[PDB]
Parts: sequence; structure tokens; C-alpha cells
Amino acid sequence: TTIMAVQFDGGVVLGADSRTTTGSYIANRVTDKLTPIHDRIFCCRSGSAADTQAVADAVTYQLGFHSIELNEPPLVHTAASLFKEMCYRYREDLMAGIIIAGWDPQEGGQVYSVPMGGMMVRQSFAIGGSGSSYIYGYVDATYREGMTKEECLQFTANALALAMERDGSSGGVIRLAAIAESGVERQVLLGDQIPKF
Amino acid sequence: TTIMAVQFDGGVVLGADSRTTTGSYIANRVTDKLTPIHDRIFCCRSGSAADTQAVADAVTYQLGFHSIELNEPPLVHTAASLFKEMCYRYREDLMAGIIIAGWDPQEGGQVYSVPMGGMMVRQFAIGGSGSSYIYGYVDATYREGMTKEECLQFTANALALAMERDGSSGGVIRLAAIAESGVERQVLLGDQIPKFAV
Amino acid sequence: TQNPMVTGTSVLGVKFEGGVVIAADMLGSYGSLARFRNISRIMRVNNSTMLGASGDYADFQYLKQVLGQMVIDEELLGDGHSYSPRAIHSWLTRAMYSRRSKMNPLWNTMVIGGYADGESFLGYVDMLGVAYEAPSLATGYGAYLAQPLLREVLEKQPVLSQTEARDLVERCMRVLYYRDARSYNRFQIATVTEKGVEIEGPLSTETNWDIAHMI
Amino acid sequence: TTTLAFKFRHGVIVAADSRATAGAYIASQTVKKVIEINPYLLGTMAGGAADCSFWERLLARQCRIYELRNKERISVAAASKLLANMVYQYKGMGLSMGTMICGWDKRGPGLYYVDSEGNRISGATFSVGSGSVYAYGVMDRGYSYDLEVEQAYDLARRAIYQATYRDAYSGGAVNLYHVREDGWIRVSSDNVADLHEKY
Amino acid sequence: TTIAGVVYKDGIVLGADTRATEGMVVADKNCSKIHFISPNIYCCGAGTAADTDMTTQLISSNLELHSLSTGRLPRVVTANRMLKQMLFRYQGYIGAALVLGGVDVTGPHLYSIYPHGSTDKLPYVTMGSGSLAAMAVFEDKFRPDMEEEEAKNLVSEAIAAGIFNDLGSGSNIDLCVISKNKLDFLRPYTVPNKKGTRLGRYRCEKGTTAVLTEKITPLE
Amino acid sequence: RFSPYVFNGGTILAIAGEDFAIVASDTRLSEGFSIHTRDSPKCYKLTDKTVIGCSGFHGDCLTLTKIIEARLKMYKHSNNKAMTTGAIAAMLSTILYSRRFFPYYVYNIIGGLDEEGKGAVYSFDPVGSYQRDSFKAGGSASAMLQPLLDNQVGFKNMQNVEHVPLSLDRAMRLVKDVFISAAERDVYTGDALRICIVTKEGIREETVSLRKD
Amino acid sequence: SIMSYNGGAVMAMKGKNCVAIAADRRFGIQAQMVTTDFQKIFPMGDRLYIGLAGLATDVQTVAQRLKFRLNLYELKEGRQIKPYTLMSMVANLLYEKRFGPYYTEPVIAGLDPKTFKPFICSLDLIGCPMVTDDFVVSGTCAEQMYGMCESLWEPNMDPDHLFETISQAMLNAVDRDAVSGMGVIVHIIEKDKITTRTLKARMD
Amino acid sequence: MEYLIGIQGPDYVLVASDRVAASNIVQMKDDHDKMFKMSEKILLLCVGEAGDTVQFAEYIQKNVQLYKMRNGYELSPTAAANFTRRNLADCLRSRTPYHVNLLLAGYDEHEGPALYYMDYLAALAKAPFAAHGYGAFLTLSILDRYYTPTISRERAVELLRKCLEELQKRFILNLPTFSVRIIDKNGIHDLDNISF
Amino acid sequence: MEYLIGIQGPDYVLVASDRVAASNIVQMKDDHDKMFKMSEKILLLCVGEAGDTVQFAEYIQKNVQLYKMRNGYELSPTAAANFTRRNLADCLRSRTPYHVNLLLAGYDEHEGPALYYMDYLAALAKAPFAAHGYGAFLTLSILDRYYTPTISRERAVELLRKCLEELQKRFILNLPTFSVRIIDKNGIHDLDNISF
Ligand SMILES: [Cl-]
Ligand SMILES: [Cl-]
Ligand SMILES: [Cl-]
Ligand SMILES: [Cl-]
Ligand SMILES: [Cl-]
Ligand SMILES: [Cl-]
Ligand SMILES: [Cl-]
Ligand SMILES: [Cl-]
Ligand SMILES: [Cl-]
Ligand SMILES: [Cl-]
Ligand SMILES: [Cl-]
Ligand SMILES: [Cl-]
Ligand SMILES: [Cl-]
Ligand SMILES: [Cl-]
Ligand SMILES: [Cl-]
Ligand SMILES: [Cl-]
Ligand SMILES: [Cl-]
Ligand SMILES: [Cl-]
Ligand SMILES: [Cl-]
Ligand SMILES: [Cl-]
Ligand SMILES: [Cl-]
Ligand SMILES: [K+]
Ligand SMILES: [K+]
Ligand SMILES: [K+]
Ligand SMILES: [Mg+2]
Ligand SMILES: [Mg+2]
Ligand SMILES: [Mg+2]
Ligand SMILES: [Mg+2]
Ligand SMILES: [Mg+2]
Ligand SMILES: [Mg+2]
Ligand SMILES: [Mg+2]
Repeated sequence: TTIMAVQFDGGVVLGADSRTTTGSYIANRVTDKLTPIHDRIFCCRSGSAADTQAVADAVTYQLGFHSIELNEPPLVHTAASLFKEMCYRYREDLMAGIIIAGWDPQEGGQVYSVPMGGMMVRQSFAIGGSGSSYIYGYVDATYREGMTKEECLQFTANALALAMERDGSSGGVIRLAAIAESGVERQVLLGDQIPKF
Repeated sequence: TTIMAVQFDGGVVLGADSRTTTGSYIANRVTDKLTPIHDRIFCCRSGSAADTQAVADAVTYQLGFHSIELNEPPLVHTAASLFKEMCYRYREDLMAGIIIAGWDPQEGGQVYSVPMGGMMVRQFAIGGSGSSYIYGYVDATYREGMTKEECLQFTANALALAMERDGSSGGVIRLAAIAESGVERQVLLGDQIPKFAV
Repeated sequence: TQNPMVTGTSVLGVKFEGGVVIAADMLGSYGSLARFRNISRIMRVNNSTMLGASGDYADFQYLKQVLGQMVIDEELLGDGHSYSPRAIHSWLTRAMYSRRSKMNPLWNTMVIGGYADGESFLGYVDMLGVAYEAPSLATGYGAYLAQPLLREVLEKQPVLSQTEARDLVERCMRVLYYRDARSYNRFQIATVTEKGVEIEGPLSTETNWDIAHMI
Repeated sequence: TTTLAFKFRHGVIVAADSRATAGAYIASQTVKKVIEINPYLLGTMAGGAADCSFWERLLARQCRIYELRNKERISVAAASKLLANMVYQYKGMGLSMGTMICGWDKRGPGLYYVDSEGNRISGATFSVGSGSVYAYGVMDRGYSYDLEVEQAYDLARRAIYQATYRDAYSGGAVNLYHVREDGWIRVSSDNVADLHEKY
Repeated sequence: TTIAGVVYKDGIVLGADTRATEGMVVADKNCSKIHFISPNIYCCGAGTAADTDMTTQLISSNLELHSLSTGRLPRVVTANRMLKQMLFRYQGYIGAALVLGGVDVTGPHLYSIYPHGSTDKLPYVTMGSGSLAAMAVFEDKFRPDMEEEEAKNLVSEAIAAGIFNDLGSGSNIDLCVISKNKLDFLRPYTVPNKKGTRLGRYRCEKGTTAVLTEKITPLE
Repeated sequence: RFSPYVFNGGTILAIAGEDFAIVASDTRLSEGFSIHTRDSPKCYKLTDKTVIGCSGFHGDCLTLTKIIEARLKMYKHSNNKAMTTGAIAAMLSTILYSRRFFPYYVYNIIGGLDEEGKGAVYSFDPVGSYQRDSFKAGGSASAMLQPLLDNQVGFKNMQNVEHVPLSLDRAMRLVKDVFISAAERDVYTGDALRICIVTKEGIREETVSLRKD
Repeated sequence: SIMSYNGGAVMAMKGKNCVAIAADRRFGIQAQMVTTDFQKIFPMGDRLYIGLAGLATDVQTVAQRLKFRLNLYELKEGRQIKPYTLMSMVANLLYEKRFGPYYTEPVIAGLDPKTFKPFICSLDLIGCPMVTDDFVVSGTCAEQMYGMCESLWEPNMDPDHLFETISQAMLNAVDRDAVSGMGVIVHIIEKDKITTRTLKARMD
Repeated sequence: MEYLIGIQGPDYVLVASDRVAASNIVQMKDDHDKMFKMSEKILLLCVGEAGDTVQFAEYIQKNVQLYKMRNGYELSPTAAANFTRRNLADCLRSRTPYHVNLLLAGYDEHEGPALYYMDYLAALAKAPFAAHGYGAFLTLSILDRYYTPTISRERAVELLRKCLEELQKRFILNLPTFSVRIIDKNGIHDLDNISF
Repeated sequence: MEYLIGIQGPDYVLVASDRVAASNIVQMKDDHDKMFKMSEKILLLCVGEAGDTVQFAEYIQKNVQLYKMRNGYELSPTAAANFTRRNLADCLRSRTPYHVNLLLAGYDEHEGPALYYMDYLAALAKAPFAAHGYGAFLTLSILDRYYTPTISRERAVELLRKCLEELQKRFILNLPTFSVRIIDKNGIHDLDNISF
């Protein structure tokens, strides 16, 4: 797995590969690892598929109820907090690395990492999964402050493509999501659409 | 450790960090991991310091004697072969990942990887614990037909990036350029090391 | 080898009318890392025999060295005798069994393809000295993913032409690329006929990812 | 397995069952567990079948060479010592052997127990194998040195039979031998199912 | 075990072999691996036989309760959620590996469900020890929007690949075809494997077996 | 941790007749839950009147049969005659025992003619324990085959039955039947059955099809 | 092996309008025989029997706890249980202990108390049910039993032929098992009568 | 180990047990009693793990006595054997298993004498004779050899003496004295100790 | 377990050993002899691991006899004890260690009686009295209580009898008979077996 999210002015871009492995058998080659938690809040999932699906479903429930009570769009920070509370409390029973990214009217585009252990940190961009080792140098060299949305999509597509080449546990298609005030735009990069080097 | 070597037209560029650790204590912060094996043949050492020093010293002996017998400058491929034979034969007793790089009049600038297990492949090459972090970078940045100056820059950048992320890498960057005209060595320290924002 | 380091995945083989074809990708994996993406895992042994190897790449290079020297030695004599594919396969069986019995295996599974005396040869040798012949072979994940497809075609049509066997091998290599996480979309195909051994590559398969819009 | 042997006035009685098992599976009901070393020496098989057969066949070889070299048959004491010395070198390597060396020499009837653990002991009566405890019970209550020949046969036969009843790993047929001064004889071979009818 | 499912133009095709093993011995030659969940939803089972039996029975009865209450036809997503939430709670100790397929108001749906409680929504899936053989067939031959007969042929080919290449698979192929208009539970669909004829008869007469005691009890 | 052994499957059977011996095996070679090949016989001709069946670890089966073949020629060279069935059996006992501390993972059955022209069957454990048998099943499905042979050939548990000599025709029908039954239950036994009949005329072979699943 | 600690074998076999069930009689602890008349087949009705192989303590416990539940069922419902319902009741009992199971794998043999239709099944120790039309086996010599049953069984056997088939299957199977045997008991269930026989058997 | 033996005759059961309590290399008691009176015509003989033996046996004892007080009549030997088995089997998979091996000997007015064998797993078997301990391995075959169902009380005692002498001869443990008791229609009778 | 005991008096050494050869739960021999004659006035008593005991003791025996044949006179008890220790200590860290515990008893013409104790590690100690085996735990204190350096042969035998009776009473293993021998200026003398 490789997952990644980038903040820009007015929103976020999320990305993931689509490979699910049992050992070195690919059980699912078109996995969807970007899960919507609310209208403009997503999470990228890495680790145990059982764990991240269960935690995501639970947070969706919690944030949905919370949002109805308050009668307002939820904060991205609240979504991240709900993930952190579960991932921290059950750190001995979970293998889950989450990125929470989205837009709210209060703080705009936000990216939060909740790695294994259940710490929570806001970042300009975040990477996770087994495949992320291979692209630390790339993202550190390529990232620029003040990137547009189109540039963030390209930056994410490139980074994931590089990770996907090297990491046996990553591969398939690239799923991308852009989140802004105006809503969510999803796309898939497959075959020739995937950047080549 | 991060080690790296790049071929250009007319020679090679080698590079390494200078960190030697015992656990998470830095025993040597100015290690020299580029070892000369002959006039225009170097190796970059990663893994057990005991193992790579012992193997390097042994190959230097073997290649030096061989070179006198034949009365000719040794082939880089021969140096690589001598490393491969030892690293393969004693694969169960060694913890050594080697890059062999240099120049000979027959084949020019050459880079060989001899990873753990003792296989041998001609390639640019990266190795050490720190190399994980720069696979994406080198794959994206490498261009065919790079000059010597560009290879030095490419190597300095890649090592700098690896050194930032890998706790087992760090210190100074040692660079070597090898061509027909000889060996040029330099050290990048402090501000000389390429910088990237957090 | 007690512990394999850089490794290669599946090798495939199928007999056809007038020869044999084998295939292997060009990847050496270091655990999950796709580390060396341009290595050959196929060897021309002599004019009638070829060899492909899964497993430890260093151990493969050793066998290439040993077996390469063996064929050179025989050619020096110029006596009109030459190692048949069956003889190479026999030698390999003995060598692997010998190393296994010393508790120091060569960590490889191998496919020997050959053509001699108007007869196709296809043989398997594993690191424990298990050896046999079959009309089609597939090592590693190929055993689970490619061999069922190979045996399916050979059931309805035992005798394949060269082009039919080539199409079938390309189809299997596509499946392995889809389902084996240690595979790579860059492979070689080696063919042995009366004309000798040819090695083609690098080759690629075209992929389809339409099912990505079917969730 | 159940094997027994005992010295008495008229020589040495040797008896065995005939079952071999691989786990809980019965591999054979017709194993010959009394081994004919030479016309004057018998051995018995308990523990590992290959181990007993191989090493006692090696004993038979050595005993014959000895006879040729020395112009006289080997004593029971010396034969059992040869076997003990042979297997001692292999202690802790997982040999499984429990044997009785039975004969008649210048010292009269002879009976030694020899095992792969390194034991070598002379004795009046022995029983070896998984079923030995059950045979000891019967043999001990019936044994006498001054037993008559037919009484000795009945006791050996009955003791093995009772072992086959209780011990899952003993059964098949009861094979009975008698070592006399001029060599051993095969006395009888009775299926356990036939003995059930009788007793 | 080889189990598989495909989404075709008009619905779902589920498939399964019929071999059950205990160790490396065939215990059952005619085991039924396609389980009823509701009239519109079926489920193939691999893994621990008792676990898949009891798990599907439980969700089935819960879904009957659900649909008796709503008066509506159950949804595949409901079965999926109920299965995964229970399997997650048991942390993989219930060894149920399931291919869940059905047609509801939102159309055909196919899920794979693993013992730890992860699920995938997919156009084709395989499970069991024969799953890689079956998946080879799918990767080779699957097309979107297949006709009913094409999809049936593809699934039966996938199961057959498992039957012949996996020691854990054998005997018959069962199919289940689910559309909006019909349900075809085909058991068996094909019988590729048959016992050979007996060359000698062992018909023993009365008195061949020796009897020790006999007691006859008449009944009412 | 490297393991030098693997189980490759296979069932072998031998029956001794008055003037014949039968050695039979299936043709499946397995590993794990997979099939290597459907055409791998477990029977090997040693001489004109001796055949050996071998099952277990295929690596060891191959090695051992090559060792036996060599030893036969060596014996013929120094003794100026072919080895008897009994001599082969005795020799194999010592070969197997030579590896007592690193055994051949093999189950062997020898079938052929003795020096009087009578059928002889010898069965072995992996370390060379052996005896002469009237009939014997070995390998994967041996616990399935053996009880019916005890019943049908040995007449065990049967009252009011004449103990007739075993004809070749009845022996051949029994061999086919037990294998077809084994192919129903043992996952390792299938594909085809290879039968070797040893008589004074020579060795002739017959093959019957088994379930492919 | 926990299931081999006490040894034991049971099988059931289907005939024309009749069923049969048989069991060895040995109670042992590993190698040591303790008794030669251990009950392993229990009546669960006039024409319905359960046989249990495995751990002797669990054989007894499951028999007794199943009778408990069956007695209550029959009193409540005012009818005899159908064979398939007993199988379900047993499956339920065994699966309750999913995470600490009884070490017994039962076989059921009976006639439907209204149709007199033959029924046989077996269950694993956690209660997975398996219904067949031929035979079922359970115990430490399952392989030996499969070999005999596959060879001897024929469809639509009369009570006399069914008796001989299950007798020969059991005798010849247990004679290749060290920890099974010491006698065989056989019940033939018919519409109008039960016939119980003990066979002449090896006692080794 | 501890030794238990029972021999059922036509109208009596004879029972015996060793009188040693061992700890490490020493005999700590030479007049130990391993028999527990359940009722007027029932004895429970219990061996096994320290603590477990007396705790379990005395629990059964008090419950069998409570039954009598509550109902005005005693449990039959068969009812008592099943009660014992129920309790031991119930505790098998609990936090408190009892590692005990038992003989239960009894005489019922209507059923006659009975001897029951139970191991720590709680398998119950009715037997004409039975033994527990390592000593059983050396004595069971002597019983098989000489026992007949019609054996008189006089002969049973001599057959017991044969078993005990075998232990003296062949068994590696020092077991010099044995408790001997008989149960019949007249209740439990203390016989002389058998000593060596 | 095997029992050895030695008691040195003014001009004699008294030694005794059990006569049991055990295997698992059975005594296989009740007339076993654990004493080896080295020379006219030396006995070696050897216990421990099967095989090792007889192999080691007989090796020393043949070597002590060879010394006599080569030199025309015998090893002194002290020389024999050290020879034994050298061999056992030399094998301690080899591929062939011997797991044996020994007493060596002897009379020298010039030095008088001697008793040596050696364990399997090959530590050698001269002692006025010594014992090997689990039985030693129960008997050493009786020796400490009653022994005096001037003890007569008559009293030594009765003191030995006290130790042996203690084993009958208190020791958990069945050791019914004992070999008894005495060494003095006139050589080795076989006394009566002490039996129970
Ligand atoms: Cl997922
Ligand atoms: Cl929700
Ligand atoms: Cl993480
Ligand atoms: Cl992460
Ligand atoms: Cl990951
Ligand atoms: Cl993928
Ligand atoms: Cl030098
Ligand atoms: Cl490396
Ligand atoms: Cl490296
Ligand atoms: Cl490193
Ligand atoms: Cl540093
Ligand atoms: Cl490469
Ligand atoms: Cl080549
Ligand atoms: Cl016999
Ligand atoms: Cl000699
Ligand atoms: Cl002796
Ligand atoms: Cl034994
Ligand atoms: Cl008698
Ligand atoms: Cl869902
Ligand atoms: Cl499965
Ligand atoms: Cl209950
Ligand atoms: K990849
Ligand atoms: K650093
Ligand atoms: K089969
Ligand atoms: Mg080292
Ligand atoms: Mg028995
Ligand atoms: Mg978990
Ligand atoms: Mg199959
Ligand atoms: Mg039996
Ligand atoms: Mg406790
Ligand atoms: Mg030793």
C-alpha cells in the first residue's frame, strides 16, 4: 500500500494504489483505499483491511450523528480526533495507519496523519503504507509551498507511480480525489495514464 | 549507510555518507566508506564494517598481485568478479553490500553492484540502509547522457535526501570522480550539503 | 544458501511441434522490493538446451558459471558428442540433490527446455532434487496461476504450433503480472528448435484495468 | 511388542508376538521377532525393527568369523558383549534396541539382556517390549527352574498371550523356541485368535 | 474448496465444487457449499465448515427477521455489514471465508468476505485452496456485461480449474444464477468426476460372519 | 529453517502369485495441494524378473533407484550373474540402513520371481527393516488398500469359504478395484494406474485410467 | 493426538428400508486396554441411534447431555424426533463448545418415525453435519474403514446383506488398528424390529 | 505412585490400596488410608495429585451423606458412580480440574456387588476387576490369568496376595503394606493388612 | 537409583552395594554386582548411566591388571584412585564423557586401608566413610552419628546394617539385598549378603 494526501489553497488531494495482497498473492487489484467519512472528509487506509474498514465505519457513524446534533458540517480536525481516539485506545489490537484529509468552512483544506500507535499530527502533505519508504526522498525534493490543485494531482500521481514501481505490496491503478468547498472529484489513473519514468 | 555510484561518458562518480553506528550511538561520524582497490578502481562499503574492510583488503591484495603478473591496469569487471567470488563463497558468514566502480582502458567507466548473497550486476547503483528512501528520487531524476558535473550533483542530492531520513546515515558526503586522468576526491560538509525545506 | 536474498519468481515452459518455449520476467526482488529490474533469468546452455531459474539469483549465476564451463570443456574435445537436454537435466538433478544432502541447498527451481533428435524436452528440477518431465511446467506462483491454464489448453489440443504456444505463454505472463506481487511487466521468451536457441526481450504485456470502474 | 526368555533345567525358552505398528496402524502381524543368529544362538527383536535386525545380523557375521578363526563356537557371554560393544559407540544417536541373547555353552544355558542404552545383564528370566510388564506378571507367578518342558512351553505361550490381550502394540501370533544343548528348535506358532479359543 | 462468483449483465453467478476433506482424505463427495441467505441473496463458503454453516444460518435468520419487519426484500449490503461486523468482533477466530452475491432494488452485487472481517465489492471473486486456479480463468476470460450462458460457462470453467489442479477440490460443479426475474439453483451443474465400475463382486452369503450373541427386539 | 524433505505422494501395491508377481502404482506426483505431473510411475524394472515400487520423497526415490541400478551392474561384473530377487531385497536393506542417521524418506516394495519361479514380495520401512510378504500395500493409501487385501486374498474374518489359489485374473481385478476405491478417498491417489505383471515370459505392463480430480 | 487417546471406531451404513450401525468395544488408555464392553452406541428413540467415537469421557458426556435435551423435546412436542432434527440438535450442542470442544465425532443412524425412510449422517467435533446415502465412518481407523466401505458397499442391500457388509467392513478395518477392536457390536434397524449382534472378533 | 485394586465376586467386592504417603525420596507415612466410606455399602478409593485427592473425595462423601439425610435412604453404587463422574467431568474444563483416579466399590441390595473404574478425564467403566497406579501394569495380567466371575472371597484374597507379591518382586517402589476391605450385604468389613 | 557405601576401619575397609538393576518401573535383576576387582586388595564400586558404568570400570580394570603384568607388582590404592581420576577428568570435556560415580576401596601394605570418593565431574576425596546414590541422603547422618576411627569390623557391619535398615524404612525405592565385602592385609573377602 501507498497512500498520500496534499493540502493546497482551498482544499486537499488524496491518492492511493489499489493492491491488496495475501503474502505475495494479489487478492484484489482494484481496491478502493480512499473511504468517504462525510461530505468533504475522506480517509486513506493502510495496514489491516479488517481494522481500517471497521474503524472507518465506526467513525462515519460517530461523525454523522455528531453532525446532525450540531446541525453544521463537521470539522476535519474532529474527524481526525475521532480516528485518533480509537486508534490510540486500541493500539494493541489494531494495525492501522490512517490519513484524514478534507475541507471545512472554518479551517479550509487539512491533512492529518494518524500512524500506528494513534498519535495525531497535521501536515502540509502526508504519506503512508509500506510503499511510502521509497518516496520520502522524492516528496522532500519535489514538494513546493503554494502548489495549485492541478500540481497537487500531478505531484500525487508521480509519487504514487514511483512507489508502485518499487514496492511489491503496491500497484494496480491510482485512485485520486480532490476535495474543495464545491465538492469531491474522483478519478482513476490506469495503464498509460500512470506516469512512467 | 547510503552508498551510490553513477557512470558517465569517460568515468564514474562515487558517493557515501560518513556515519558508523553501534545501535543508535555514532561511533565514527567521519567514516571513509569509499575504499581504493587500485589506481582507478574503488568500492563503496555497506553492512558490517569488519566484513567489508576484511574483504576489501583481501581483494586489493588479489588484484594487486594479478595486475603485476599481467603487467597491465586491471579491468573493473575483474575487481567486481573478485568481490563476487568472496561475497558469494562466504555469503553465510558475511554481511556486506558492495558497489564497485572505476575506469579501465578497455570498457571505460563501469558500476557493479555486489549485494548481500554475492550476485553481481552491472548498472547507477545505490546501497545501504539509507537507499530505501531515495529509490523514488533516483528513478525520477536519472537521465541518460549526464555529464560528470551533473553526476556529482545527482549523487550529492540523493545522498543528502537519504541522510535526512535515515537515522543510520549522516555526517559528511564523500565524493570521488574516476576517469582516465585519475581520481578526484572531495567532501561536502555543513552548508555545502544540499538543503531541502521541511 | 540458508537464506535467499535477491530472488526471481515464476518460470513457464510448454512443448510445441518442433520445439519448446520458456518465459521469465527480468526482475530480481529483494524481499518485497523490486530491486534489479533488468536481469536475465534464462540461459542458453548449448545449441539444443536452455534453462530458466526461479529463486536465489546468486545461486543461479553460480550454476550458469559451472554449467557454462562444462559445455566449454566438452566443445574443446570436438569429438562429435554433445550433452543432450536430458543429460543436462540429469546432471542438474544430481547437483541439486547433492547440495540438499549436504544441508547446503542451491535455492532454485529450474525449467530445462530442449530439442534433440526431433524430440521436445521439458524438465523440472527443484532445490531438493525433485525432478520430472511434463508437456508444460510453471514454477512458483506460476504453479497455481499459469499451470491450470496451460494444462487446460493441452487437454483440448495436445499438439500446439509455435505461434499457438507463444500466444498461450503471453496470456499466462499477463495473468502472473496481475496476480503475483513479485512479478514485473518486462519478460524474456526463449525458444529452442532445430535451428537452435533464440532469446527474445525485453517483452511487455498489454493490460486491462476496466474492472476498476466496477466497484 | 512382547518378547520373553527364561533359563530352566532343560535350557532356555524364547517367545515373542508378531505385531509391527507404525503409529496406531498395524503394518504387519507376521514379523519374526526371534532372530536366528546361529544354530546355537537366538536373539530377540524389540524397539526399532531395523535396529535389531541389522545389528544382530552383524553379530551373526562376527560370531561366524570368530568360529572360523578360533575353531570353536562363541560363548553367550562373549556374543552378548560383542553386541553391547557395537551399539555403545552409538549411544544418544537414537538407536532403539532391546534384545535377549540366548544360548547353551560350556557354562550351560545362557541368557543376557542387551539394549541400546548400554545395558548388558545376565539373568534367569527377562521380558522386553511395550508388553513386557504384562508378561512379567504371568511369567513370574508360573516360573520355576525345575519346570517340565511342556510346562515351560505353556507358561511362555500364556505369558505372551496375556500381553497381547492388554497391550495394543502386541498381537498376531505367538512364536516359541527352545534352546537345547545341541542347538535350538522351533517349537510352535499359534495365532492369538486360536489361543483365545483354547484358553 | 473452489468457490467463485461473477457479476453478469443481468445478475450474479455463484459456483462451487462439492468436495470436503478431513486432513488429506475425502470425507464428503457431495458437499453443498452454496448457502441460502434470502430468496435474492446466496453465499458460497470456504474455510472452517462448521463456521461457515453456522455464520450464514445466523445472518440468514437475522435477515428474515429484518425483512418480516420492513416488508421489503433484503439488500446485499445488509448481509455484508452483518457478516463483517460479527466476523470482526471474533477477530478471525470464526474461519468463515464467503462469496456473497445477490440482486436487490439497486441491482446485482458481489462481495468477498474474509475471516478477520474485511470485505471487497468486486465484479468477480474466488476463495478456497483452489482460488488461484479459478482466478487464472477469470483473469484470462472475464468480460463485463456477459450474457447468462457465457457467465455460467466462465464460472464452471473456473471451478473446474480448481477441481483438477487443487488436491483440496473435486467432484461436482454447483451453480447458482440470480437475476431480477429468476433464481436457478443448479445442483449439480456438471459431474466431471465419476467412480470407475467394479470388476469383481464381493456379495457375501449369510453365515460368512461369525456371530457370538444375537438379540431381536420387535417394534410397534 | 531449511527442510531437506517433502512428501510427494503415491501408492504402491504388490501381490505374489504361484507363478507370477504384480507390482502396481498410481501415476500422480504431488506437492502440497498441487499436482506436479499426472504421468509419474513409481515402478522401476531392475531385472527380467524383479520390479521395485517406490513412494515418498521423490528426490530420494530417484537417487535410490539410480544407486540400485549401479549396484546391480557392479554385482553382475564381479559375480558373473544377475542378482536374484532375494539378493536385491537383502542388499536394499543395507543401502537404506547406511542412511540410518539421515534416512531416505521412501517406502519400497519389491515384486518378482524367486529362484523356483514362484512369486515373491518384499516390503521395507525407510531404514531397511524388511520381510517377505504374500501381498502388501505401501505409501499414501496403504491403510485403505491393506484391509481389503487381508479380507479378499488372506480370507480374514470369513467363515465357510474355500481357500482357493489366487489366479492372475482375480488378482488383476482386485488390484484395479482397490485403486479405484483409494482414488475416491485419498487426495494423493489418481490419474492412472500402472500394473506390472512379472512371469517367466517376462514383464508386461497395463495401464488403467483413474479420477483426475 | 487427543482423539486417539482412548481409540475407537464407529460406522453407519444405509440399506433398502433399513440402516445399520456398528462400534468396537474397547475402552483403553493409550496402549492399555481397561475394559472390552464399552458402550459407544446409544438409543435416541425406537428406530434412531447415535454412535460416538473419540475421548471416552466426552462420548459419555455428549450421550447424556443429548438425552437430556431430547427427553425435554419429546415431552414438549409430544412426538418422536425426526433423524434430521436430531442431527441439528447435536450440531447445536457441539457448536456451543466451539472454542473448547467435546472430543467426539458422532454418527447417526435411524428410520424416519413416520415414513421409515433410512437416514445416516456424521458430524465433526464442532458440529458440522454431513448427510450421505451410502456410509459414514468415525474413529482412529477412518482410512481403513473408508477402504472397506468403498469396496464392499452396494445400494439397496437387504437386512441380511447389509449385516454382512458392515460386519466385514468393521472387522477387517479394526484389525489394522492397534487401538481399535476387542470386539464389534452391530445394530440393524428395521421398520418392525431391531437386531443386535456381537461378532466373533480378534481380542488383540 | 499409589496402588489401587478391586476384585468383584458373586456377592462381594474386595478392595486394597497401599499405605504409603511419599514425598521426594522418603516415605512420610506407612499407615496411610486411601479409602473413603461414602455410605454403609460404598467405598471410594482415590489417588492422584496432592490436595485434589482428599478435596474431591471428601466433597463426594459429604454429598452422598447429604443425599441420605435428605431422602431417608442411600444412593445406589451406580447412582453414586455417575454422580462422581458428573462432578469430575463438569470440572474438567473449568478453572478447578481435579487430577484424581478412582475406584468405586459397592453392594446394592437389588443389583448385587459393583466395581467402577474412573480416570482423571472422568471416563467411567464397570469392571469385574480393576487397578490404578504403575503397579497396575504388573498386576492386571495376573488378574486376567486367574480371575473367574464365581471366585470365592477366600480365593480373591489369595489372588490379591499374588498381585501384591508381584509388586514386592518386580516393582521398583517400596510398597510394604496394604489396606484390605470387603463389601457385601452386611456392609464394609476391615480385613487384616497384608504386610511384607 | 543405585546405592554404594564404604566404611574405613583401622586395618580394613568395608564396602556394600545394592543388587538391583532397574529399568523403568521394573527390577530386571536382583543379584546384580556393582563391584569390580582391580587387584588383590582393590575394589572399584561404580554406579551411574547405563553403558558408561561397565565400559569405564572394565577399562580401568584391564589397565590396572596390565600395570601388574608389566611391572611385576600392583598399583597402590592411592595410585589407582588417581589413575581413575585422570582418565575421568580427561574425558570430561571430550566427545566421550563417562557419567559414573565411584568408590575405590583398598589396602596398602605400607599405608594401611583407604577409601576414595569420586563423582562424575572427577573430584577425588579421601574419606573415612562415604556413600553414593539417593540412599546416601538418608544414611550419611547415621554414619556421622555412630562412626569412630577405631571402629572394629564387627561394629562396622552392624553400623552398615543400621544404614541398610534405614533404607528399608524410609527410602521410597525397593532395595531388598546388598553385596558386602571387606578388604584387609589378606585381600578381598566376600561376606554374607544383607537381605530383607
Ligand atoms: Cl481495503
Ligand atoms: Cl454510518
Ligand atoms: Cl503507520
Ligand atoms: Cl501510515
Ligand atoms: Cl501498508
Ligand atoms: Cl495490483
Ligand atoms: Cl594489499
Ligand atoms: Cl545488499
Ligand atoms: Cl547494498
Ligand atoms: Cl547499511
Ligand atoms: Cl554522522
Ligand atoms: Cl538490473
Ligand atoms: Cl544465455
Ligand atoms: Cl509369525
Ligand atoms: Cl573374531
Ligand atoms: Cl550380569
Ligand atoms: Cl517394543
Ligand atoms: Cl501356563
Ligand atoms: Cl458495507
Ligand atoms: Cl478452503
Ligand atoms: Cl447440556
Ligand atoms: K509493484
Ligand atoms: K540522519
Ligand atoms: K483422488
Ligand atoms: Mg562475521
Ligand atoms: Mg494387543
Ligand atoms: Mg485484529
Ligand atoms: Mg482436485
Ligand atoms: Mg484392532
Ligand atoms: Mg489444580
Ligand atoms: Mg555419552
